[PDB]
Amino acid sequence: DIVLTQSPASLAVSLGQRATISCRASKSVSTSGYSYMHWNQQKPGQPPRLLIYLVSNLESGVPARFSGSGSGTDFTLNIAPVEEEDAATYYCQHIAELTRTFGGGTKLEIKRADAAPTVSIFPPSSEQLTSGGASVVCFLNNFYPKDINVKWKIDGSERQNGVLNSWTDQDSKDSTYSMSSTLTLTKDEYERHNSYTCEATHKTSTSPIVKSFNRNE
Amino acid sequence: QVQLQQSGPELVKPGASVKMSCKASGYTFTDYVISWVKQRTGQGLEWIGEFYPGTDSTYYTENFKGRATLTADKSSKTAYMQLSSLTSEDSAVYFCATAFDYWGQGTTLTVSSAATTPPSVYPLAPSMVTLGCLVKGYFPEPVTVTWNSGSLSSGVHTFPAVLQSDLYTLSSSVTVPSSTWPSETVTCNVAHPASSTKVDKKIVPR
Amino acid sequence: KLGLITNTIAGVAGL
Repeated sequence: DIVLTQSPASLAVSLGQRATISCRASKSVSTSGYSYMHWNQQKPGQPPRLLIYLVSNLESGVPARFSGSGSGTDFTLNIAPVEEEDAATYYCQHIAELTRTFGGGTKLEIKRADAAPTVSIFPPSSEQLTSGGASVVCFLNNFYPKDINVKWKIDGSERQNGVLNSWTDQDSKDSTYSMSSTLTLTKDEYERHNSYTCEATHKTSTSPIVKSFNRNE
Repeated sequence: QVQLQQSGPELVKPGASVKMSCKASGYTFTDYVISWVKQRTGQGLEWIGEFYPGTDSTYYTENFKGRATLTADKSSKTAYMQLSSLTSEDSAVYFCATAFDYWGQGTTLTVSSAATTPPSVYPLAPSMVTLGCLVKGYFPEPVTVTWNSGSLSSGVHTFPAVLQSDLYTLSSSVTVPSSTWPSETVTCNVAHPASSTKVDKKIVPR
Repeated sequence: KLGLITNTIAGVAGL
């Protein structure tokens, strides 16, 4: 198939700024006639909506704010300037060749000052232990930018088996990001160890934010 | 105006098949190709194929060449997509679109062998203070989590559910002034309408 | 046939 590569994978911008998204074709996307490069706009939970078709054509309803350019294999979506309702994920797509394919998408997000994650760890709840399982929860809240790493340690040594993770989209209030990490074990192997640690490394600090606890205390 | 009414959410088990629907409104059925795009939660968009009601002409991508079956009833201006021999990896949202011009809300398909399972709610007990609670081992989605019945809205953080052995599991955190706790009551409210279950869990110090 | 809306497609995929 023809590969449509779309950059950036994520575009931090400030309300008011202009925004240029890029889409590059694997081969010239001109049919005998027009060029079937299209830009779509999709928000969380909703279907995508058409903004631009045939490279530069504004779909009915979309404001002059949006603009399309490019030719052959190089295309550009231009948002001048950016609004609240513009914040979301943008896709390009080709229809000249076939099969018809889409770009990986671009995440349009708000720019803000960097923020330090608030790490919080929690031992298996009393209620869960008497049930049979044991989950240790590590909360990484309100940090920026979104990129971050999680590292579970048990009694010193690293644990990666049984660690699940879940992230949140950019907060609509303070534009920060957050994630959760749950280390799941059995009651038996859980009460077999003492030191339970999680290290959140972020660009903010060169020293990994470390929250730990002992079952002894 | 163009309008696409897609069948509701579908829950079926592996090895089976589904027939999703897409009812076209606002236009001459035979003017618009019907496109079928797949989007696996959090992932990108994948073109599956298309059914053109004008000549019943169809196209299948390699990955759905055997499984899928695109159809349409010009009588009720509705187009169907049938996917056969389903697997867990077929679990995604399936849009039908009037040739990429307009897209239906889509149909979330959940292929699984799991039976309705009520979640277990556990409290996460410990200048601000951060509390939370784990909602483990439920099926199917979704689940509801509020704090103080919704009174606490600023500072809350509900994380997407993960899938662990058929059963979904999510958590949720809330951060309140350490002065107002445990001085003041803080309780998370959990709801799983599928199993018709509801659980309130007051967060108390260790 | 004939009447076919070609905003984001060129034609049917079936050939």
